[PDB]
Amino acid sequence: QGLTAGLAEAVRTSQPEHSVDAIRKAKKGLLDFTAASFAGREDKGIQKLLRLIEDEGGRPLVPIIGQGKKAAPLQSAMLNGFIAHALDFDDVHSDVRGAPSAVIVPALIASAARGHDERLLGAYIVGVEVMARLGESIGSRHYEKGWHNTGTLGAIAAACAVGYAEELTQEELEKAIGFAATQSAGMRVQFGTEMKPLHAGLAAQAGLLAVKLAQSEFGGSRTAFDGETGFFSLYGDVEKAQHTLLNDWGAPWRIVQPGLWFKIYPFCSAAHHAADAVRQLISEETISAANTERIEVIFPPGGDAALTERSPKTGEEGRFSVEYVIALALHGHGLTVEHFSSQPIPNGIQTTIGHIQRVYDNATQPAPHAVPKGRFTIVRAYLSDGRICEARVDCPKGAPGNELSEEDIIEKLTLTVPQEKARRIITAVEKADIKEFLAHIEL
Amino acid sequence: QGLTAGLAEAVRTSQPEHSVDAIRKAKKGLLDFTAASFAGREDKGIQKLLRLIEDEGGRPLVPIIGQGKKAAPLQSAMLNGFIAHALDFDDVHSDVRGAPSAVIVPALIASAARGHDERLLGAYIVGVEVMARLGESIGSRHYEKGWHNTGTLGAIAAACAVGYAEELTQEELEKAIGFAATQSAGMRVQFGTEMKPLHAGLAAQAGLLAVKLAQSEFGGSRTAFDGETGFFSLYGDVEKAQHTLLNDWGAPWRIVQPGLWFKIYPFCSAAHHAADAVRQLISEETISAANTERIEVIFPPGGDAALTERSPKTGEEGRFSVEYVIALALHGHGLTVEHFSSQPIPNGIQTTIGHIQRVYDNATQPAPHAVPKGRFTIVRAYLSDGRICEARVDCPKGAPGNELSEEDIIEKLTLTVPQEKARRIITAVEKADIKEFLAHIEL
Repeated sequence: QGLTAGLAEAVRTSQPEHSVDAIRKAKKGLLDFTAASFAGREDKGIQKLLRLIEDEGGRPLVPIIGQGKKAAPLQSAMLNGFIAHALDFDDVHSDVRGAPSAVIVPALIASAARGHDERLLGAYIVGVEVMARLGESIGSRHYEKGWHNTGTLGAIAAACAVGYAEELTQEELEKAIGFAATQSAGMRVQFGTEMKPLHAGLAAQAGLLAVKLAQSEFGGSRTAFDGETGFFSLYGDVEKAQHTLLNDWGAPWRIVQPGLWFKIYPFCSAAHHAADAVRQLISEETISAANTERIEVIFPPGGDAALTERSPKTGEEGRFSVEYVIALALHGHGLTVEHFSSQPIPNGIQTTIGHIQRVYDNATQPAPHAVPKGRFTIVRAYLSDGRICEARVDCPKGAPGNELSEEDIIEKLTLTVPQEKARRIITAVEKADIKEFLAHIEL
Repeated sequence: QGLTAGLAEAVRTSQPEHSVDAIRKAKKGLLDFTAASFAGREDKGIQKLLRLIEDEGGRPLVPIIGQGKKAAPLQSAMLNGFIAHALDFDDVHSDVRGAPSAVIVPALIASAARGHDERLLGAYIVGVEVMARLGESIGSRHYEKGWHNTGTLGAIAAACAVGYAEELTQEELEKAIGFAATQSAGMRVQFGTEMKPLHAGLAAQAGLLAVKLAQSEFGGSRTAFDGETGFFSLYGDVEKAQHTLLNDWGAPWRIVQPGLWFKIYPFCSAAHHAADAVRQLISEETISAANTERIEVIFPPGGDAALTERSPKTGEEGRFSVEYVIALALHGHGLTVEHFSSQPIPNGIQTTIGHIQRVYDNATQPAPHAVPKGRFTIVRAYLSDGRICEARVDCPKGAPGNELSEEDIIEKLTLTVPQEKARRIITAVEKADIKEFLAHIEL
């Protein structure tokens, strides 16, 4: 049995419902995805895309999250993927190195709006399983050469999730895997632009199209993962994939271990340790931009690799700047969506940014529960008369092992909607009333 | 100036309408594209795709070629690309190593149906220019590794063609090139299945979407070709592209030199030399399956690399079998569409296929006008009493240097429609009346 047949069989025969922890995590994931999508409802990229699909037309079958209208299934996957990822507020996963729920859930919403809604939660677990294993199996050179995992691995994962939901046969799933793989694309050159979140929607759409082609009895390869010209030889490390892709499937489910991380801050996950730490310092020591001479932010080597902006000019660039995150808090502002938009960063905050330096500590031992593994951040403030104070975070709030409370979840949802609406959404998800959930997310 | 800006400026400032030869060739390409699309109008894959887009819905704005209906622009590009390529009867180009008009013309038909129809012919010339230069520039490893040029280079070529048609600015076109590159995909593992022709439509669709994103002021990289993680570093040979992509732009246009090849046979171009040669022997020497003991087919080394089926079982597999092509003619059958379908090959022809062998001649010098350069085929037939006869072809009928006559083009067009219908289409194209052309090709 080759890799294509092996993944199709693993997907097809999955029993995610037997895992209480995975079902619980999928319910929390739907809620975080919803809260992230709602929080971006005013993004001006959304209306650009709405005007595009309204010019094309389509049957109003699937809700466009937070936008108060419906569109065709394939269109909704593209729109809802963009909406969920537009703010960098959506979830992350250490194996995926991408935007798992922003790809998978839009595909499943389109599927569930047309039936099989009772299989949505299991399909979500299975979709996360696939995308985590693809991220592990493709090899580190994939991302390093310039491919964007969210796009290149998201289409296959979305196709597998929808393929589970709609109970595709072994043959149909093998073909859909190949229909997704033959569309897989996405370049990291698009980072810093709204094309980066659109990759999530284009992957969801390609994966849904892959399933619809298989259900149409469209012809296709059943072995697209296999051979010298198969997906892993072409895009990654086929020898790694042969050892990792299927090993120990669903035991444990990757949505639980290492687990999805649900963000409390709308910016790069790698800055969340510093954000927690500086808020701790501000609370316990009453430091501020006025009484702080400078800041040192201490990472293990490579811990800040994703934080590519040392001198951001806009809140959007500041999503990837530990300097901006810390200065914003020091100037008394909340670490909230309104401060990470394309608007320019004020001069007062840029001045403070100039007093924040990063340093690297290869001796300090990361905590056994650190997330991601090996990660920490120490924030050290220098005060008047030579005083210093320090705070350290190893497992940020929202990461596995320091998970969001129900109150955190509803607070993320009520950024946009009233408390009673958020309560009704959570109740629908808790009871796995997917039809009611779909009706709620439209506004 | 980087490669992205260089290509965008070359495309944007092109003046193809000043080349009488390129315009004449573009008109002939439209007619061959139409003839190939019409010849495939009964293909069952078309009905699978029609049901798919009918379930999605969309505004009926653009004709589905030969299908008597209209669909939304992005849907029409997907459908019309599949239709044009479904029979392997559509054109080829030595630089592209792919299906140039099956990608470019559907994108332009969707554009022209919504305006700027008066720029379609120049845009077609420009799109062929890009796809040819992409195929020359990407390097030979691209195809060898398993990528399908039609899909991976077609999206960018379609974006540039439509970007020319719709008069995008420098910045809009730089972004559209990147929007297409970040969607570029397509795997040769799909060869032998109807997913292979769908690559042409998905590439056309991706290039049209790229232009519509740019026109919507969607944000994106303006440098997707450039640098260590740019398109050529990621998928090919950036050092080669730096030397070849923009050299001698439009002088002469690639659509003329080396030029598009319009097929007289509905199967792989690499078997056309043998098809011409065996028809010469049947005509001049009256050889037949009955009076030939066996056949030797002589290629230069590598000349038959695309003809991967030595023992085909269906007419579809026989499109890539020099043995079937020769055996079919020897049995007195026309080298026509009806003999290259998925229906099984009769036992009598399979027996003749077993008496046809390929041999390789590294010494014979290909003719200077051979198409592709360096290619020939000799067919040698063995008759009773030790007699032999031989015929050699280097430049098959329909290739540049051995071009189709006016009667040939009419004949290909009337496979499916009356003489009057084909004449109305030819007159519309000769007058560059694209609106009238679009009206006539819907049926």
